[PDB]
Amino acid sequence: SLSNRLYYL
Amino acid sequence: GSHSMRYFFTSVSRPGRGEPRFIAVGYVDDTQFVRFDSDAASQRMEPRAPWIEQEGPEYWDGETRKVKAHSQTHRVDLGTLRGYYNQSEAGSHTVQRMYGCDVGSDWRFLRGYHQYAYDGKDYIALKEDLRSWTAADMAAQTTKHKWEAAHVAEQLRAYLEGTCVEWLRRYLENGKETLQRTDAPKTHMTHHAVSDHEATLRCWALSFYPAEITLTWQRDGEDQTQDTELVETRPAGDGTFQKWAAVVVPSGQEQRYTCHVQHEGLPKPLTLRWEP
Amino acid sequence: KTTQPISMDSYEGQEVNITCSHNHIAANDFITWYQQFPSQGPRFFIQGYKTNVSNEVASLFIPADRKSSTLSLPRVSLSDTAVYYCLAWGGTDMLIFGTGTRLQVFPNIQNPDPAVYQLRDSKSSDKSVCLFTDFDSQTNVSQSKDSDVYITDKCVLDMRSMDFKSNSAVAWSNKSDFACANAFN
Amino acid sequence: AGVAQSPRYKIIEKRQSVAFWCNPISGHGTLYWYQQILGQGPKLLIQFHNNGVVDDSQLPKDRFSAERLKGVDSTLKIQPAKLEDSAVYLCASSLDWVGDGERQYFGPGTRLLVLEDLKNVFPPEVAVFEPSEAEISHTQKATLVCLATGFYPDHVELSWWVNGKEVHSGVCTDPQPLKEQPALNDSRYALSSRLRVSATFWQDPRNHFRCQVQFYGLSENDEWTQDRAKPVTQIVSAEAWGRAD
Amino acid sequence: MIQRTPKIQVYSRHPAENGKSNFLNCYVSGFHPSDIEVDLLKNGERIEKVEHSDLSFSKDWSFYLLYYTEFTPTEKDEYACRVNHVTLSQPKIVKWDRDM
Repeated sequence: SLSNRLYYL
Repeated sequence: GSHSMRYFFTSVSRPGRGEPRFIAVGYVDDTQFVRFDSDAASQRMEPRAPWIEQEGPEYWDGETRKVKAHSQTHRVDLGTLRGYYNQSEAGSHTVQRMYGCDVGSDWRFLRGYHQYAYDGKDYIALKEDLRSWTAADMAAQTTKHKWEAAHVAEQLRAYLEGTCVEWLRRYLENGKETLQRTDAPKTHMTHHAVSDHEATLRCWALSFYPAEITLTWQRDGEDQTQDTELVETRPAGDGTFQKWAAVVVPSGQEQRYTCHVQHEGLPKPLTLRWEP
Repeated sequence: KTTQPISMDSYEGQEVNITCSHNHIAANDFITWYQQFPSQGPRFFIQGYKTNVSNEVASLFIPADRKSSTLSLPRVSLSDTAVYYCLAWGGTDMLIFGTGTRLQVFPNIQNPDPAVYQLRDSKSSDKSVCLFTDFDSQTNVSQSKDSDVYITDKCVLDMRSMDFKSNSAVAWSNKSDFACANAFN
Repeated sequence: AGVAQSPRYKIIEKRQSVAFWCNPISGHGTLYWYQQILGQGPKLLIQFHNNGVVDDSQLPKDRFSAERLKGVDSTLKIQPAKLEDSAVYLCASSLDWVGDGERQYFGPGTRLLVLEDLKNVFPPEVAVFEPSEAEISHTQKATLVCLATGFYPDHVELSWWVNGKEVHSGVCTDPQPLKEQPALNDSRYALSSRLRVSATFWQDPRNHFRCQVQFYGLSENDEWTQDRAKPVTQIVSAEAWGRAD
Repeated sequence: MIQRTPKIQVYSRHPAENGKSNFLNCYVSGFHPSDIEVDLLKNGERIEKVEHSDLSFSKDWSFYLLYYTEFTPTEKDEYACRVNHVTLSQPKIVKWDRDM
């Protein structure tokens, strides 16, 4: 499964 | 023995066509199982392997949700970097993300990965201990300072050591009759004479999975490295792989060379020698 | 999945402890509690990670293995009566609210003066109502789905001005044989 | 700052259209529509970021649909509605839907009741009962009582008014209504309330007490074939004046 | 901004036998950026029915793609693979050689 955490650079 | 799961994200700006192209794929070991393509009709995560199809619709929903979030974070990222590298909005740029995890035969955590690239160079990546970041340049120093304050390392870590691993184990069991198979290479050697002088011996390995193999030539049982050609391991189309190794040889000295083949499906390694 | 009691009762002034059960919590998931009052939307109440947390409204006790969690209202008001949802999620994940735990905070009657009174319609004297009021919180008011006897459940009124609270139930019937001084029996 | 929604209550006949509205917190770029069936918690219907649908996997596309074409106000819409769509429709906004985990800000809901037929809709009947001299001498307090009756549905809001101003101190309305006929299935309801004031205050003949019940009912484009009065939205009150003795 | 040039292999999935159905492959690899034109040829003419894998990449960030079609090899038909890219000033054609 993909991760649930996504952060912009 | 060893196993991995890896997701790979590519997003490329199409200035003028606006909406950037975004493609995500997911692998277990060397077998692809999911994909998402911003240009496709479905606008959902699609299956690319029989075993993952058995997963219920809560799954597909949840992955489609997550991947859209990925697509979004990247569309933004594209612009952010454009400004960080003080570049203009007329060029097409590329952002790439990769993450995943690895386990031993025990199926326990070995290593994890999270890494970014912009236009074919490193940007930022998480060190092996998953506690700190490597900033490739000055620009990505800015992303580092941010993700430090925002305790990103701690969280991504927990995913990679924890979640990531469990899903692999599951995928492995569910796809046991494919992912956990060891397809030993079918091996032959060929002889083609370039002149009355030299001749080429070509050592073949076909229909093998996984793709990790080694082919080496040994002259009189000593590693012969020199008059040698070795093609990149290549996919066969049906989920197996292909490789070959070559040596050009003084004619009459053909039986002085032996091809050595190491692959996980073979009990013992193989030794092959030209038979006329 | 979180799992939590459907309902919980309590008296004002006590400490209240609701238990959330989240054994299959993901390793990056946070524990988060919304509070919903009647006819309002849910509002964010308290959030915790892996270490115990307390704001100015509650306390979240989070064990090390995070298989369960415990919300701790320190000293409840009647105003804290509401549904308490417990979520274990993170980042891009949907909220999955579930059933919640309906907390009920009963009052603590300091000077009970239980009595029944009769009130007359401000129009047709014929119509009249019975008011059982000033009773303690241990006094429980039975319903009545038998004939045209209608009895409301207790409802607390606060005259903050004079720091006085009062439990009260109302009964009424159109029958002529309707009596006042018994009707809550 | 709160999320806003319109309307608060809506009564609709089976197979008809209805539409809820929401205005998110200014700037919050992700908006949500949830459905709260009575006695459950909210479940997500659809999720927007700016003007685009991030999640709609669980939305019943046969009848539900939504819009956020300028990325700010949104409009959820059922058509044609079914009985089971009777729920509170909640709306929420977030700054973004990515990161550690974003706190959601909710609006106060739209209560939707879908009926088989609109013939069972009835406005409230309101009486106010005056204090008992028994209470007055025993306590030097004075408790008015208000009763709403024969109202269907519970789309109603009862307020107390002393001398033109609404009051909340000394008031307590039943948290629930009472089925006038618990047996029956589409029974009309009743509801009580109490306003308690000092004796000296209730003894002033200058003081006006009013109990006010607003009922959300039918409108223009609903049909009324019944010979009874069309049960339209209306405010129905009852009053009582202070009495020296 | 780093460009890399496609590496091109052109081969069959199964040992080639004349008059027997097989798959002609063309694996392009190690390229950057992703924009690539690929066309399998039969006697110097585009083959229509050509599918291709999903864009992935390697540890160095370079892209790899497999293009494949169904075909029946003969003893007179020549297949090739024509790929274009920004790093190539002209299309690079690579004949299919069944011993390779």
